[PDB]
Amino acid sequence: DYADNDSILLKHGWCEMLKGGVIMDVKNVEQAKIAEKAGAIGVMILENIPSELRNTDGVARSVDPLKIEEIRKCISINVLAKVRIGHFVEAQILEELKVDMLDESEVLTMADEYNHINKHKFKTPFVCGCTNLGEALRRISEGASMIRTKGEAGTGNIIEAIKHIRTVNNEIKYLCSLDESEVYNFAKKLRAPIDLILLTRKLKRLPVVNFAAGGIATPADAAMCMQLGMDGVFVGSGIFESENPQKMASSIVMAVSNFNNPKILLNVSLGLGKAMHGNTAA
Amino acid sequence: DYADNDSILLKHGWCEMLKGGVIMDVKNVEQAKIAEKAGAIGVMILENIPSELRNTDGVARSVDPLKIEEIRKCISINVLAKVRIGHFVEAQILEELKVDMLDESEVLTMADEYNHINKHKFKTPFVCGCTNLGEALRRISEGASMIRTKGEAGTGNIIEAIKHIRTVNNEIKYLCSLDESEVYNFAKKLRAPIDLILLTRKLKRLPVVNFAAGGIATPADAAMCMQLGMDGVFVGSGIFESENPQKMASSIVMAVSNFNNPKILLNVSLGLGKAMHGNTAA
Amino acid sequence: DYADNDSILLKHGWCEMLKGGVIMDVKNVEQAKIAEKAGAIGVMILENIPSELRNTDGVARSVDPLKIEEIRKCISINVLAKVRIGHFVEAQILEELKVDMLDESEVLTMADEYNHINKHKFKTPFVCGCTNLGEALRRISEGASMIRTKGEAGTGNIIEAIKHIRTVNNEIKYLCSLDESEVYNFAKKLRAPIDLILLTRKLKRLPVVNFAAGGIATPADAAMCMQLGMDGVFVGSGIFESENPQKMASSIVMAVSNFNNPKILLNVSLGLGKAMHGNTAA
Amino acid sequence: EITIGVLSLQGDFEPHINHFIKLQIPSLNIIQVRNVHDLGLCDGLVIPGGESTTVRRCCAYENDTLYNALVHFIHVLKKPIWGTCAGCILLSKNVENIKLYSNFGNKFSFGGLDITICRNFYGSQNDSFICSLNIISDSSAFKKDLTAACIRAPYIREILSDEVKVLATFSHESYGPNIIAAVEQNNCLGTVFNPELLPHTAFQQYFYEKVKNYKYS
Amino acid sequence: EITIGVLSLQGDFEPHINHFIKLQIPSLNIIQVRNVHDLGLCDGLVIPGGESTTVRRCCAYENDTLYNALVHFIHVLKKPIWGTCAGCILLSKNVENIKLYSNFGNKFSFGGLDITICRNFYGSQNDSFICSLNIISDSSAFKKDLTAACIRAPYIREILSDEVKVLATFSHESYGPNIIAAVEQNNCLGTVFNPELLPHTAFQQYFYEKVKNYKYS
Amino acid sequence: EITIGVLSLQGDFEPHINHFIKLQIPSLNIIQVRNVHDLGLCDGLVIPGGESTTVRRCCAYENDTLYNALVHFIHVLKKPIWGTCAGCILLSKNVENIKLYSNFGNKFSFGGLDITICRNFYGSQNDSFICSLNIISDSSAFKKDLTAACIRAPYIREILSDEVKVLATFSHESYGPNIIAAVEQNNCLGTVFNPELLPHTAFQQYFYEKVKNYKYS
Repeated sequence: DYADNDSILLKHGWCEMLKGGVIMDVKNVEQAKIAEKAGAIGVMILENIPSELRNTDGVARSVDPLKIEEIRKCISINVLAKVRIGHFVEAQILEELKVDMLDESEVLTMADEYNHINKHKFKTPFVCGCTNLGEALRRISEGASMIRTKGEAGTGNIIEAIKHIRTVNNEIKYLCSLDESEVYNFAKKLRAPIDLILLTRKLKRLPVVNFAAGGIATPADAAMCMQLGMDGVFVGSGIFESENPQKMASSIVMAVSNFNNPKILLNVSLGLGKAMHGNTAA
Repeated sequence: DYADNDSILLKHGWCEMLKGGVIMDVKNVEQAKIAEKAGAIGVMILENIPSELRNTDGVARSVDPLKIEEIRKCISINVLAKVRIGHFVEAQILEELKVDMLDESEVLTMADEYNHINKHKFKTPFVCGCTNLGEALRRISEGASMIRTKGEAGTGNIIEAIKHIRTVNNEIKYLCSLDESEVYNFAKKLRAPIDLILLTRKLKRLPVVNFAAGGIATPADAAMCMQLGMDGVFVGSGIFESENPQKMASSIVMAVSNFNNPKILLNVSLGLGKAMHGNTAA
Repeated sequence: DYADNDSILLKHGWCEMLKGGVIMDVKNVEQAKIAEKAGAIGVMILENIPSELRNTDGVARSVDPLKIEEIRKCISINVLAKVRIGHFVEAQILEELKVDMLDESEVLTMADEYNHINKHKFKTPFVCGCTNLGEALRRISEGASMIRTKGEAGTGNIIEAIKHIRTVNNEIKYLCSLDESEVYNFAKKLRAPIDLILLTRKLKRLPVVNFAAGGIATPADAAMCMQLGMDGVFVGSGIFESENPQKMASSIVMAVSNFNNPKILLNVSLGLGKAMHGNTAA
Repeated sequence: EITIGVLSLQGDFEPHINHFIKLQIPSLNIIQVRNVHDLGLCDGLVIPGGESTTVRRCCAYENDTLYNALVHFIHVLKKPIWGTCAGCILLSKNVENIKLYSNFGNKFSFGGLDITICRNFYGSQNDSFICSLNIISDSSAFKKDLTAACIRAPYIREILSDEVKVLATFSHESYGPNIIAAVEQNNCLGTVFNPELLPHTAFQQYFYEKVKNYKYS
Repeated sequence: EITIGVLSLQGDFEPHINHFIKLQIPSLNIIQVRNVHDLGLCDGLVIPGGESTTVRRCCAYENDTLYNALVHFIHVLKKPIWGTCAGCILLSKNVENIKLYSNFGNKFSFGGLDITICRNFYGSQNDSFICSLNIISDSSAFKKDLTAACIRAPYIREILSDEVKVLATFSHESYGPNIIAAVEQNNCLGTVFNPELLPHTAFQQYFYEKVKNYKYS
Repeated sequence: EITIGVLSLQGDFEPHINHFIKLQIPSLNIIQVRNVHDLGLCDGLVIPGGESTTVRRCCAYENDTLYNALVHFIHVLKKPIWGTCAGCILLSKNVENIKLYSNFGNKFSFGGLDITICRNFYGSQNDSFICSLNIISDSSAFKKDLTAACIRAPYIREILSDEVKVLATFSHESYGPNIIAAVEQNNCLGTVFNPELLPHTAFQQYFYEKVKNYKYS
């Protein structure tokens, strides 16, 4: 059980494996297989809902463990699951199930409006969402081993993701500039711990693996996030709501692995089919 | 030079000596002598201004070192001085002068409206002011070795001091109650470092010496602060603007040393003379 | 006449001479002599007014050239004068008088509320005031060869000066961090020219000599500005309204020349006398 | 000038890269390898840890262009290659064994180590351990009882040739005694652990020396 | 039942108190002493470190009531007393020497140690050091090269009687050799260092044993 | 290792410093000189351009400590010194001449160049010009018709010794022909122009070679 011995140095070590990867959101075994086939380093398991249910506002909870077990035994890549913010019992349950990583996710319905899960209490590493550096550092403070941008989940619109990436990127390079005296007031402004601010300063980057997430819909979108210094990418609807999920899934992986090579980016974008329709309603 | 080796453990050690004591604000040698005579563990040296200058709004700076040297060689108790908030060069100068403690004070004119002095960079211990726990912990984070309430300087009115004492007292006992999960969000609310919050939790009190200051005008006032759990007291105008500074100075010391003994408190309050006129204009 | 051949490279060259210097504001020959004696690299000539006139709100204009000529022939250090903002004819007049540098000053009464002087049209170099990077770059764009902070003129309070120094310092190091794409929107935000922003980026600092000004009242104040990366210092009332102008003038120069040596800063602060009374009325 | 490449289309390299830079060897350059051009600049190559059903896929682009180049690099040019975690699996003759994951699988391995290997047989990812090991070499690197980062690692079930030298083994109290941790076969080095996750740089130094010798050939 | 009091009218005691509680001795009770009533319950007394021109003043109330009770305690009753930093100064015959600070000064000291002492002769408060010491006793407490907390401490300049036993010395590379750290004279123990600031409890134990012996008398 | 110092108590140095760094000479270290300790590390010293009634004052602290050290450095140790604009004035025998500015003036100059010099005789600061010069040396540095930054410069009115070598002159159409721009006398070099304000590094290179030779002595 719990971290902050060097099982941490251990968790961090494990997360580094994910650098350069694409994690994909899957609703069933067929989708998992497509993801494995495309070169995904991992899948993130989602609740399987029909479109008619989608209209309603149902409470979105962590998935039935049996459905996770069912999908995991038909693939050999990494398996991740979601829990509700502040829902430490959902986490306890999935810890016992030996899942590879947990996402304390804002896409599910909040369980506790003030407190996030105390993530040090788990051996399973957590990923958390952020839109800015303070938020990111508070999640790491709480025990997150990995961070992602929030972006705008399910819209197929990259714009929020980009903003969040640039916001964190700037604050980090700026923080790195300030003098030793100035760092204190800045810590208070970000409402973040001075220790982790000093560590970000010494590392010249975010102290944990950092993925883009939310709104990625084309290979171009994916590569753009990588060119802006991200360690990797979560993709969901952009694949499985496209015209050709399999081809789209594969091209996104290729693009992430070759994000600096325009000729490959072009090549894997040819005859891709229609991307996810999406929604531009903020 | 700088702390956070165990010269710290050293600074803290040095400050503990002050527990139970009264530090007194002095403008000249005569005042220093009265203070020494009365049992003061230390004097804090102030700029010597006439009443006519008091009307104006002159910039209040750290005192001329020569005036400090002049007073220090006529007494053997501790000698403290004030610097402007964020004025690290005034601090560097008094460090070289071998003063016993510095007060980064809000009673002087601010030199830097965003940043306080980085106090770790000095071997001289600092005292700083606060009105609440977050503020207190941010000062300690910056390297303060001792804390005082701000109170309401120069008014002879105890009310603000009392409020600040209670505010800190509560937040501390409360913090000590919360569960391990809840401490994080609370840290963010106080805009304070989680490390020092956990340390306050483990010590069951403020992690450094903590004195009352501002508005103390009678022995009664002094004892009250002590009965509320303070480690000691700064007094200024309440003594030297009273009818009988010497007698008042001595009675305040006696009260602080005997703050739980009503019979002594009575005895040292008899025939005291008029207390400082004061001002009830918030 | 006019610049932007390489008489510029010439003006810049001339201003570099001032680095490490103190320029002092003088009202008469006696004051000029004191300034020369103290080690000042230059004096800035001010209108000679009595205290009674000071109450009133008289229009403050450039000084009578004859008064400049009178002071200049009794000293051999640099001689500077002030003109009203946008008053290009006052500048034309002093250009013909062969003054060493002009200060287009906000301390004099504005002559044009929209436009500053087009300073390229002169062979005499200009200094201008700023409180932030955009403002600084717009002045340089207009032809300023040197920049100073505005601070708070005549108050003896360093606080505003410090703020302005830090504001410019940050924006500069930050600008230096951004990616090539982001620089454009930032230029628009500072309302400053992209060319000079890119040049600030390439130089890693302000593209011209940069002095602190306004509110400097002790050696400590002066050194503090230098420790924050300024090239030098303007001083006025802090000297000539102090108890001992000559000694204060000399100590300020020593401090600026030795701003990193606490032992000298201490030494030149001993027995200095009373600093300027000042005013804390924002 | 010695150039070692680290395959970077995915996996954990900026460590591996970092861990080679930790050697502080003046003559050594490290580069990322993501295409055949990069590969051509390499004196030796590291194929790091990460997914394999991922690493292999990455090499599959443009009709197996990189795959083919790697096979040629390993088997024709005989340049030194170090396959760690996933890379160890991709150097193996037998891979154990692709129930569904099979796609072009037979060509799946680059080859180079005549061994049979078992995709992480250890539970999941919240069981991965650590280790101390033993070494059957005279190389100066290998010193006192070293450490490893055996994390959800693969299992070497069979040695299939006398050419294969068992370089390092360890004994665990839950996996048996004499578990094979490191093998070497000609111009190929294979490790089942994560060398980049412990502070020491022994295996990085060893591989460097291998690449250095390869040249002087 | 042994009761040791710690004078608490100001100085650092809840340490001294804590440090006696660390002894974990079942028989031992520690109390604060602030008045003559408290003092009457004590088998032995500690006079801790802090200001002295403060501790003495605190004793001065109600026409030197506590001061007088303390002098009687030390000199008539001959009860064991331990003066540390400021307390050490207050047990000394000669105090060096009260240029301005003189008020009722001749009565300033409680007396008990026939020594001449110098109010903190070491610079200020940002120089105070630490030490290791030597000991001329057979007591079980005192063991291997111990440590101290000599913080802005006083200096024992003269020993004025053969009755005074030099209990502990130390050698510094800035104050000379054989600096007197601890003295004992009858029912009085005096130390210039801060015993409460280091983890070990040797001097606390020693003083406990003294108080214990004092009763069995 | 050659260390050249640049007097930095005020004037324009981070240029001079920059301009020596532009030489890109591996053996060369540049330091700021603000005190006698710094001066003691120097193989040669540059006294830059700026005010003099300033530079001299800066050297006047602690009863002319630095001044005296500089005089000793120039005249006893005979170490190479390069006085440019203000520094050229401060190396001069005669300085022309301190009507009011006189304070301790006779001691004002460090000495080293037996010349009479005139504090900027050219109008003010909005007339300072530029130049091309001539050179009477065989040193490799000095090449084609070089350039200068004669800015509100001083005027060398008299050469007072045959020991003084006129190193460089120029002809202006408003100051006459054969204006003395550069002089050298033993271990002293003096220039009236600003070498740091043009892109070329000829005089920096020349002074470097002087310092280099001084050592091999």
